[PDB]
Amino acid sequence: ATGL
Amino acid sequence: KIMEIKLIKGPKGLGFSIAGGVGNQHIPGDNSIYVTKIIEGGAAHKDGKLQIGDKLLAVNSVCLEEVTHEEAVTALKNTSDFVYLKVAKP
Repeated sequence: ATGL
Repeated sequence: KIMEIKLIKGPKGLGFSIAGGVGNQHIPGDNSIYVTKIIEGGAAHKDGKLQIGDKLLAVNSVCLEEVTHEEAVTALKNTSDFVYLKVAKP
Protein backbone atom coordinates (compact mmCIF):
# COMPACT_ATOMS: atom_id res chain seq x y z
CA ALA A 1 0.00 0.00 0.00
CA THR A 2 1.15 3.62 -0.62
CA GLY A 3 -0.44 6.64 1.10
CA LEU A 4 -1.41 9.52 -1.21
CA LYS B 1 -19.66 -0.10 -12.78
CA ILE B 2 -17.20 2.61 -13.75
CA MET B 3 -17.38 6.03 -12.03
CA GLU B 4 -15.85 9.55 -12.23
CA ILE B 5 -14.40 11.23 -9.08
CA LYS B 6 -13.23 14.84 -9.07
CA LEU B 7 -11.14 15.94 -6.05
CA ILE B 8 -9.28 18.81 -4.53
CA LYS B 9 -6.18 17.60 -2.79
CA GLY B 10 -5.91 18.84 0.84
CA PRO B 11 -3.07 19.46 3.33
CA LYS B 12 -2.87 15.70 3.94
CA GLY B 13 -2.96 15.09 0.11
CA LEU B 14 -5.64 13.01 -1.63
CA GLY B 15 -6.48 10.93 1.45
CA PHE B 16 -6.06 7.30 0.37
CA SER B 17 -3.58 4.53 -0.24
CA ILE B 18 -3.19 2.11 -3.13
CA ALA B 19 -1.91 -1.34 -3.81
CA GLY B 20 -1.33 -3.65 -6.71
CA GLY B 21 0.35 -3.07 -10.03
CA VAL B 22 2.32 -5.24 -12.45
CA GLY B 23 4.72 -7.28 -10.25
CA ASN B 24 2.88 -6.38 -7.04
CA GLN B 25 -0.41 -8.19 -7.46
CA HIS B 26 -2.96 -7.18 -4.80
CA ILE B 27 -5.17 -10.01 -5.97
CA PRO B 28 -3.54 -12.95 -7.74
CA GLY B 29 -3.96 -12.55 -11.50
CA ASP B 30 -4.72 -8.92 -11.16
CA ASN B 31 -2.15 -6.29 -11.79
CA SER B 32 -4.61 -3.50 -10.98
CA ILE B 33 -4.32 -0.56 -8.65
CA TYR B 34 -6.63 -0.82 -5.70
CA VAL B 35 -7.67 1.54 -3.05
CA THR B 36 -6.83 0.04 0.32
CA LYS B 37 -7.35 2.78 2.95
CA ILE B 38 -9.57 5.86 2.90
CA ILE B 39 -8.32 8.21 5.63
CA GLU B 40 -10.66 9.97 8.12
CA GLY B 41 -11.83 13.34 6.77
CA GLY B 42 -9.22 13.55 4.02
CA ALA B 43 -10.14 14.74 0.50
CA ALA B 44 -11.35 11.34 -0.78
CA HIS B 45 -13.31 10.86 2.43
CA LYS B 46 -15.12 14.29 2.48
CA ASP B 47 -16.09 13.76 -1.21
CA GLY B 48 -17.28 10.31 -0.15
CA LYS B 49 -17.35 8.52 -3.52
CA LEU B 50 -14.10 6.51 -3.34
CA GLN B 51 -14.10 3.21 -1.56
CA ILE B 52 -11.62 0.74 -0.13
CA GLY B 53 -11.60 -1.97 -2.82
CA ASP B 54 -12.09 0.36 -5.82
CA LYS B 55 -9.89 -0.31 -8.88
CA LEU B 56 -8.29 2.89 -10.20
CA LEU B 57 -8.55 3.04 -14.01
CA ALA B 58 -7.19 6.53 -14.65
CA VAL B 59 -5.94 9.70 -13.03
CA ASN B 60 -6.07 12.80 -15.34
CA SER B 61 -6.19 10.52 -18.42
CA VAL B 62 -2.83 9.10 -17.25
CA CYS B 63 -3.79 5.42 -17.51
CA LEU B 64 -3.58 3.08 -14.54
CA GLU B 65 -4.40 -0.25 -16.17
CA GLU B 66 -1.53 -2.75 -16.35
CA VAL B 67 1.17 -0.55 -14.82
CA THR B 68 3.61 -0.90 -11.95
CA HIS B 69 2.93 0.18 -8.35
CA GLU B 70 5.48 3.01 -8.67
CA GLU B 71 4.26 4.09 -12.17
CA ALA B 72 0.84 4.43 -10.48
CA VAL B 73 2.24 6.17 -7.43
CA THR B 74 4.30 8.49 -9.65
CA ALA B 75 1.15 9.51 -11.59
CA LEU B 76 -0.79 10.09 -8.37
CA LYS B 77 2.02 12.07 -6.74
CA ASN B 78 2.43 14.12 -9.93
CA THR B 79 -0.86 15.92 -9.32
CA SER B 80 -1.94 19.55 -8.86
CA ASP B 81 -4.71 20.39 -6.38
CA PHE B 82 -7.21 19.26 -9.01
CA VAL B 83 -7.51 15.49 -9.32
CA TYR B 84 -9.76 13.44 -11.49
CA LEU B 85 -10.14 9.66 -10.81
CA LYS B 86 -11.84 7.13 -12.99
CA VAL B 87 -12.56 3.97 -11.01
CA ALA B 88 -14.30 0.66 -11.44
CA LYS B 89 -16.41 -0.61 -8.56
CA PRO B 90 -16.23 -4.36 -7.51
